[PDB]
Amino acid sequence: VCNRLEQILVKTQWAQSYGEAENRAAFSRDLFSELFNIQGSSRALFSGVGVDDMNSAAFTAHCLRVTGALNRLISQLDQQATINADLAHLAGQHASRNLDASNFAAMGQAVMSVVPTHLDCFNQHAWGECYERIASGISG
Amino acid sequence: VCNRLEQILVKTQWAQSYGEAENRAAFSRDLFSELFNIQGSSRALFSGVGVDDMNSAAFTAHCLRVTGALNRLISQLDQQATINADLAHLAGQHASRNLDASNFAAMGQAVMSVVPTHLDCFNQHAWGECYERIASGISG
Amino acid sequence: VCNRLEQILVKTQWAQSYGEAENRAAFSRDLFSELFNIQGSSRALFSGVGVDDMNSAAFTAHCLRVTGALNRLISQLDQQATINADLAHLAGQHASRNLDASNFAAMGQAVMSVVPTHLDCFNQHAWGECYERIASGISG
Amino acid sequence: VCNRLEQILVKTQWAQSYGEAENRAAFSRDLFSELFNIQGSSRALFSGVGVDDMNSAAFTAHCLRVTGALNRLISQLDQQATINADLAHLAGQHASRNLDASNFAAMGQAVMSVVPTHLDCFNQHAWGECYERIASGISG
Amino acid sequence: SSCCSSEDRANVMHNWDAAWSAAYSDRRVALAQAVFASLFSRDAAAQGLFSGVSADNPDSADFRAHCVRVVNGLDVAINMLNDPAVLNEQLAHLSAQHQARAGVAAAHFDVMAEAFAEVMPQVSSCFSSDSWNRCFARIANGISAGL
Amino acid sequence: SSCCSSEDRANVMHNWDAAWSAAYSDRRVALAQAVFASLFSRDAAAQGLFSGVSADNPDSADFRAHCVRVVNGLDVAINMLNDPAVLNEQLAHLSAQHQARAGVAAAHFDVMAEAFAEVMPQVSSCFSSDSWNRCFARIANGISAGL
Amino acid sequence: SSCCSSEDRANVMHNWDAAWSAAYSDRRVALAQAVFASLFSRDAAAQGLFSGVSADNPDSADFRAHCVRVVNGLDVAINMLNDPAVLNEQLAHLSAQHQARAGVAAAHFDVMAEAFAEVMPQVSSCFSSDSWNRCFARIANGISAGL
Amino acid sequence: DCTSLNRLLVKRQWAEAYGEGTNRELLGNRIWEDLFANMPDARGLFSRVNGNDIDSSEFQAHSLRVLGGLDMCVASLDDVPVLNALLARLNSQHDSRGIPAAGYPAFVASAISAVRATVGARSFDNDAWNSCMNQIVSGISG
Amino acid sequence: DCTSLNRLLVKRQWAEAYGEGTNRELLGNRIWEDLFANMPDARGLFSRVNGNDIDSSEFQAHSLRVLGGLDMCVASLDDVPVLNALLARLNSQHDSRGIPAAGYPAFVASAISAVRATVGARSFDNDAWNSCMNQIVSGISG
Amino acid sequence: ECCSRGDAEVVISEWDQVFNAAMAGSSESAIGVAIFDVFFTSSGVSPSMFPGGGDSSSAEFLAQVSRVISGADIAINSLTNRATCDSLLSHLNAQHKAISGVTGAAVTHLSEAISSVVAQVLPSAHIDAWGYCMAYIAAGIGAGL
Amino acid sequence: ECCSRGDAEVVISEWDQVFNAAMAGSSESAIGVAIFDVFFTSSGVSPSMFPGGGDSSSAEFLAQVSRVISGADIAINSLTNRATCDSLLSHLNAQHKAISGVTGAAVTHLSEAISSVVAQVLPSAHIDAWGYCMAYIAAGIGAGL
Ligand code: HEM
Ligand code: HEM
Ligand code: HEM
Ligand code: HEM
Ligand code: HEM
Ligand code: HEM
Ligand code: HEM
Ligand code: HEM
Ligand code: HEM
Ligand code: HEM
Ligand code: HEM
Repeated sequence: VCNRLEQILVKTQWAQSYGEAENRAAFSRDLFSELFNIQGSSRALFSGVGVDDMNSAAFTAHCLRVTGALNRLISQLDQQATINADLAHLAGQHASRNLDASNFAAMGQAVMSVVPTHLDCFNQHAWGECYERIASGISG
Repeated sequence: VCNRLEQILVKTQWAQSYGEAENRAAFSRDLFSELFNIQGSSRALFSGVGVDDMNSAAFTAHCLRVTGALNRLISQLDQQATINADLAHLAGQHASRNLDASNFAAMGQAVMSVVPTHLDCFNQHAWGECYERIASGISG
Repeated sequence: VCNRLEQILVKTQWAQSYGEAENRAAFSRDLFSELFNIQGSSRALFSGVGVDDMNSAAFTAHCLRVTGALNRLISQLDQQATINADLAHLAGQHASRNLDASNFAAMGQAVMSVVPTHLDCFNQHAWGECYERIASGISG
Repeated sequence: VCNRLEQILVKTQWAQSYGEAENRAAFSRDLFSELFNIQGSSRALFSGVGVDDMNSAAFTAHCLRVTGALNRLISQLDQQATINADLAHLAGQHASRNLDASNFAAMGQAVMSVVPTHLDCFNQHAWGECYERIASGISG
Repeated sequence: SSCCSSEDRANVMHNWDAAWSAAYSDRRVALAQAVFASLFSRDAAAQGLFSGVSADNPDSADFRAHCVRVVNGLDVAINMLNDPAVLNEQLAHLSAQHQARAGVAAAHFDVMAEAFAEVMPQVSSCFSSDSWNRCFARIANGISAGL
Repeated sequence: SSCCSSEDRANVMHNWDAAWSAAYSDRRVALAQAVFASLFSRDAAAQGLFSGVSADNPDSADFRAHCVRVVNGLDVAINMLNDPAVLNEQLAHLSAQHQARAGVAAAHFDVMAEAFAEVMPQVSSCFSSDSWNRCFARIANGISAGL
Repeated sequence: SSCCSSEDRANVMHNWDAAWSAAYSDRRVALAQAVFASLFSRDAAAQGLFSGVSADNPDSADFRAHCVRVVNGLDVAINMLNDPAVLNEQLAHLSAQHQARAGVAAAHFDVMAEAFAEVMPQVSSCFSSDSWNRCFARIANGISAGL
Repeated sequence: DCTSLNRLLVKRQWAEAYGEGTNRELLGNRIWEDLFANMPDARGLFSRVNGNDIDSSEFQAHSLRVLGGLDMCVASLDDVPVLNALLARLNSQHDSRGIPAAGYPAFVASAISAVRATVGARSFDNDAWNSCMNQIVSGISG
Repeated sequence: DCTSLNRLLVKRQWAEAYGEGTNRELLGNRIWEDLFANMPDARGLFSRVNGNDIDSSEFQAHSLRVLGGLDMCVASLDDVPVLNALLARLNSQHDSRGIPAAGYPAFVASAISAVRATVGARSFDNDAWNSCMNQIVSGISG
Repeated sequence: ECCSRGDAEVVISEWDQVFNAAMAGSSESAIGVAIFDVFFTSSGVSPSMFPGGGDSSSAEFLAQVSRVISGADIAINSLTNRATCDSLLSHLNAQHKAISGVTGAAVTHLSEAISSVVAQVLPSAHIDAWGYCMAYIAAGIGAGL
Repeated sequence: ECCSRGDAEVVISEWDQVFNAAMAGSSESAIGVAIFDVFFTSSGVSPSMFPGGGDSSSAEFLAQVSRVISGADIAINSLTNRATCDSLLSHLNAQHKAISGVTGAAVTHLSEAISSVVAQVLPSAHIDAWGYCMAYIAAGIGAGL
């Protein structure tokens, strides 16, 4: 489950899918847009970050922080003790936000929804295991 | 789970992803190629259909039959009693092929791998539920 | 030999090969250039029409008169009594120019040389018979 | 008649006209198509090589053998004793095929028909003499 | 307060017609029924306003035709977004029809929005729910204006 | 047995109209006369079927108009190759007309093909006789079907 | 003696319509008045030919409408340069109308040219006065032919 | 009622439809073909200019003359003192020809149909075109 | 009067409008839709070829047959001995069908309108087309 | 050739304009059931030969209809690759040799029932190309039958 | 200039749309004979001056017609090259100085007979460009006559 081989695969495909500059901004907005279309109750959780207008800077800044947190978590996939400490940090931040396992289940299905549409090659099996790695560390 | 609304969504995205003419042939080959890369033991199950050369007509014909069976199963998603009869037919054909649930689990993860790479919009949540519909009917 | 059917064929292919405007001028110059390259003695016969410079207006005007005479002779191929009168006219003009049969043989081989290079379809059999029609009338 | 100078000229223009790969196949088919349009009786002589469908592999293979035989005969134009031996070989093969001089006359007029349409420069005088060289050696 | 922009309505119109086109079958009834199924589930009082169109039996042809008739009215207004001079007339037309129906308040169109906000992501492929909210308001405000 | 393909008929239609166009003069009579001159020369019995159109005098206007009338009938069917739903009607029309002419057998259309197979290479510029045979059969079989 | 070429008339027609278009206001009167103001200033006798259109008071609507009516007649002929088969009819029409006006000689159209030669450079943006002279002559000669 | 804003709208769309060069013959062809299709006894009024053949050069010079006069009037919609002086001259060139008074509304209908067919039907202001075209023909007829 | 120059002009513009392939059905659609719009009792004359539905394959084969005959005649305008022999055969294929004599000028008007609509109205020679089309139909009718 | 690349290309385009998974299942079955009505009439093959017995309300026959049409759909979409297409038809032929009562004439009837129905639901169809390609498809399925 | 490149370009296109060797000889002679009828009427030059005597059935006059029209055709197609065109007209002028009865006015008549006939056989003709270029052609052939 998300072994040394699969981490390389996932880190690679996340790179070209995430992109650079504003391609990260449209990517990040597509992720939460698909998150809401998969779970409508999730949209209210982001009332503090300008979810009224998903193109607003307030909400785009939140999306880039979440995808950027994903970006740094993907980077340290091959450093087990480093991502464990970072997942432990993120877990304490989400602990008071009244989230359940389906919220992280809707997020992953949004990740599986958006990421491959910017790719020619995608391995959902490796992405499923490696996401469960991150989600279980953040969910608790 | 794969309600009348989600069936429309899945039928739509399967159309532009599957394509026409030879785009179905490359699509079908990408599916089994990703099926083998996700589960190496699956490749031996297709020794009777020229899996030695995956570009051969013998193996391409098998891939188009499997994706074409998917194509006709997707078409009758909104006709519950029709796809039930067709899934029942396919189930009896695979019953003697010594397949387990992980074989259909590797197939779905290959479906989730290939399909979105030919799309701009993909909803893995609806595709997950609607595939489990088909797989459970074929697996038994 | 140059029957009603072949005359249509030759008139057609002469049209797109000859062209219009300056394409007739380059065509006409290519014809005499190939005439001289096929028979070097022929070049001296045109000392009165600026053959010193084959791009000069004096020599180009002579070439267009000769290809234009060909143009009008091709046009009346299907009017036997008309081209006979016109060939009879041209024959009297060349009678005093000290030309032999090889001069008209070199001209035809220049016609067979240039004309098809501006075509996708060429029937040298019909062109051979229909040229012998014109040459025999002009040579005498 | 087809001296050392003219052989170079003919070998050169045959090269760019004949072409490579499939351009030889369309060229070879155009030659026999024009051969039949010039002499309708010639088509029956090729009943053994799939002349029913001129795009068939059976007839295309025959056309490439005939144009390839032309290709090798053109190559040894400047080796008089070599092409004499090769023409002598080809002559014995055609001796029993009930061909007359007009069959080789229709072939040459098909050669003069097709070849220049793939050229910008063509010298029918040199091609006439150098073809008569080959035809007389094959006809006998 | 939110502006249905030129880019907004162009996105909604294409996505909407892609699912609601007449070239397809079985779609319109399944979507329009789910919209009203969500509507009554968010305000059970609203169902009583449809006793004339057999609301107590949704699978009745009398009610399914009401759902198609109502949602295809939205399709008419959606495809008018590229002609707001015509859209304003149509919205005033729908407004006066709803003003003459006892018990139809403006807060109902707030609940009708939630119904479409739930159904459309399940059925529409490239659904941008952010553009949908602003342009649905542009339309729903035109009808609800008055009641 | 041979299929007049989409590429086949597109090649024939362009080459045919290039020679048979109404914008030109003297062409149609010379071609159509040569077709029948070849036809009677391959089956001298066929000439007797045209006693009503003055077959014993080819240069008569009564016979030249027959040759134009017949070959322009082929022009009508050739330009229908891009509409075989219409071509089938036209071919059945020509078939019933020939069924009602005593002495017109199917083997005659085999000889008529040879007539066009001889005339067309002499008159058509870019004549692909291989495409002509398959699409002429597609047409001639439609008329000869029945007799 | 000078040929209004295809390039000439294409240049004049575009420049002329750019200033004389009906989409603009106040232009036509100011231009057409300046043309006649220059005309009478180069031949004071010419003014007497316009006593019927109130020539002694230029700002009168009776005279300003004459200037627009006359110059818009040139606009009609200018835009006919791409159809000289129609232009010849129009010029013969204007010629017979001027032949039936006592005191209109050919030398007047020479003076009318000078009037346009003065006004147009002041008002036209990309004015090529060389093309204007040749094509104005092409038109003015058609009207002046006869008188 | 031909308001001042109607005049700007009519002047612009007229210029766009009228156009330059041979485009004006396309607009004229639309008008006369529609007029003669509805009012066929009007074609006889143009027997002097070969009305039986509208594609003749004689009639086309007449058509462009007519469209030029209409263009002359449309351009002067915002200059009414000059507009009235123009229409008065146009009226003198039409009386004693026996033009049926019903031919003027028919011409208006065909001309509006041609401009509308040229510039596009959507948003087309029939209120502004009818009202300002009526102001033109009413000064010419009667 | 169908002069020899009219024949070259008619032959060229006919070929341009007639065209190749399915273009001929576009010209036929113009002719029949215009004929039946003016002379609606003529549609009954074609009840055998499904005249009520001109878009049917049965009627389209009839339309292209008619246009082929007209093409056959236009191509022979400069070969009058053959032209008369053609029209005589065409006349035999129309009498005893009860075709109203007024239907032939109506067909001429619709056919000229279609060619004119296809090749363009500007410069169109109605004098040459009417005179040479009349020479064709007058040999077919009566 | 019989069913050239041009023939194959246009048949695929028109067929997939009429048949795809984005359409409703009722629309898919309506075409397939109509194709079988044409086949039953032209071939005289017993509807009892099929599951559901030709009952267009039997979910078994509707599913049996889907498998037959999907087979032709796979073959049609592979017409641009005669190498792959001959392999697909060879699989169907060995599948139908094991079935009693399947003859090459009946296959030609059912293959022709596809062309006539496509031309009804799409009158702009290229019926000649539909004839040559479906004859090539039928010659494979009914080879030896 | 008189007959610019634009004038020359469109005159050539329209002329070669009406005159080329792909057309029948009867069509070619019908235009040339019609041109001579216009010339004979407008110039008053005796038809007996030409071989066949203006008899449009005399094969001599039909061939004589062909040489005159082909001369204008060579000149028209060289209008885009005033250098080459002036040389062609200079050859025709020296050819016509040797002929008695040829005047510059008659040449202008025959040159204008070409424009009027082209406009009859092609009503879309650019008659102004046809006027300027044919006047330039006539000024060469009839120079000094
Ligand atoms: C699965 C991987 C996830 C990652 C890497 C992640 C990361 C982050 C980050 C970096 C922030 C920014 C905190 C700050 O800068 O103050 C944040 C905030 C937040 N996240 Fe997540 N998160 C994840 C999952 C989720 C999910 C699934 C949900 C809800 C369904 C969620 C709900 C929130 C909320 C409500 C906030 C605060 C918004 C506010 O301030 O109003 N998180 N997250
Ligand atoms: C999940 C959806 C599936 C569909 C729609 C499907 C459909 C089909 C179809 C149509 C055939 C052709 C049978 C014939 O024409 O004779 C086939 C054959 C076969 N399938 Fe599947 N199948 C599915 C799942 C699977 C999976 C997951 C596996 C293995 C991991 C599998 C293994 C096979 C094998 C071994 C054959 C026979 C190959 C041979 O003949 O040698 N199937 N299937
Ligand atoms: C075979 C078709 C031929 C045609 C249609 C043709 C036609 C003509 C024409 C129209 C002229 C112009 C005479 C004039 O305008 O005064 C001319 C001149 C001439 N041609 Fe030909 N000719 C042909 C063959 C030949 C050949 C084969 C030769 C020589 C090998 C030749 C040698 C000449 C010469 C020497 C002149 C006069 C040049 C001078 O004035 O200095 N002709 N010909
Ligand atoms: C003029 C140069 C020619 C060359 C270089 C040439 C060369 C060849 C060659 C290489 C073959 C293949 C023999 C084999 O591989 O078994 C062949 C076969 C044949 N050639 Fe020619 N040939 C020529 C002229 C002709 C002509 C003019 C004709 C008929 C008009 C002709 C009729 C045949 C026939 C009938 C065959 C045998 C076809 C069969 O097997 O059914 N050849 N020739
Ligand atoms: C965008 C939102 C809406 C649109 C476009 C819309 C449009 C329509 C349309 C097209 C009809 C057709 C019935 C007819 O005219 O005969 C209708 C009727 C009706 N509408 Fe609406 N409507 C909307 C929202 C609502 C809401 C939120 C309510 C109440 C909660 C409502 C209550 C009704 C009722 C009671 C009827 C008549 C029922 C009957 O036919 O017996 N509408 N509306
Ligand atoms: C592609 C082949 C053919 C086509 C398109 C064709 C078409 C036509 C046409 C258009 C006519 C017009 C006469 C009319 O309808 O009034 C006609 C008449 C006729 N055809 Fe054919 N035909 C073909 C082959 C043949 C052949 C091979 C024969 C006999 C050997 C034949 C025998 C006749 C006869 C006898 C007539 C009537 C003669 C008469 O008018 O007195 N046709 N055909
Ligand atoms: C390109 C030059 C000219 C053009 C296009 C032109 C055109 C016109 C037009 C359109 C009218 C309209 C009046 C009507 O028909 O009711 C007119 C009238 C008239 N023109 Fe000209 N004109 C030109 C030059 C001249 C010149 C140079 C003179 C005299 C010096 C002149 C004298 C007149 C007179 C006296 C009238 C009638 C005045 C009246 O209406 O009472 N024109 N002309
Ligand atoms: C806005 C509407 C109209 C305008 C601007 C207009 C303008 C003109 C103009 C400028 C002329 C040229 C006079 C000349 O130079 O001889 C003319 C002529 C003529 N117009 Fe009008 N006209 C209009 C309406 C009509 C209508 C509706 C009719 C008939 C129903 C008509 C019938 C005529 C006639 C018979 C002529 C004279 C024909 C001839 O000269 O042979 N006009 N018109
Ligand atoms: C230039 C004018 C016309 C030409 C060239 C022409 C030519 C033709 C041709 C070639 C046919 C096919 C005959 C056959 O194969 O059965 C035909 C049929 C027919 N035409 Fe004409 N026609 C002309 C005018 C008209 C007009 C004006 C009418 C009626 C107002 C008319 C009525 C018919 C009818 C009733 C048929 C037979 C319909 C049937 O077969 O069921 N034709 N015509
Ligand atoms: C284009 C023509 C045809 C095609 C594409 C076709 C294809 C197929 C396919 C794909 C199946 C199902 C394979 C499976 O169960 O996995 C099938 C089954 C069947 N076919 Fe055909 N077939 C054709 C013609 C025919 C004809 C003409 C007949 C009878 C006269 C026939 C009789 C049957 C029967 C009885 C079955 C049931 C087999 C079963 O349920 O296991 N088929 N066919
Ligand atoms: C555009 C106007 C003209 C052109 C292009 C032209 C050109 C020609 C040409 C090319 C020839 C034959 C040269 C040859 O025999 O090789 C010729 C001959 C002749 N031309 Fe002209 N010409 C024109 C005007 C005229 C005029 C206006 C007349 C009399 C008034 C005239 C009288 C003759 C005569 C009598 C011949 C006979 C010479 C002979 O047969 O040898 N031509 N012309």
